[PDB]
Amino acid sequence: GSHMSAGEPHETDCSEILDHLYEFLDKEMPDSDAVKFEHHFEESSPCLEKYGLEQAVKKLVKRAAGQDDVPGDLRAKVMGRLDLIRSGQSVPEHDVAAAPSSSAPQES
Ligand SMILES: [Zn+2]
Repeated sequence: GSHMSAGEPHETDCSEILDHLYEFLDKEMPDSDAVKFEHHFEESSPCLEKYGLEQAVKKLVKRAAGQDDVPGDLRAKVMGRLDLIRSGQSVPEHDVAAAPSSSAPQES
């Protein structure tokens, strides 16, 4: 579609921006870039619930300067509720049909 781009938002697919919300939390950088997360409350698809977006989207709103300060401890554990998807071990576990894990990690 488009060849040249100056600075457009990532709304084509929530995943990309949604992954941006987590990747951001990983390194925990200033609330500068973060500010492009507030725009996600406007348009996106729109993305539906029942997946785990409140976590990454509520954080951005709760932050917005002021909260940048050093966190306590639970905060650090909040990032793990999104981390569960990165592995998808418990995601399937529900009924007696699908397996807890589909693909296993390789290591030598
Ligand atoms: Zn979205």
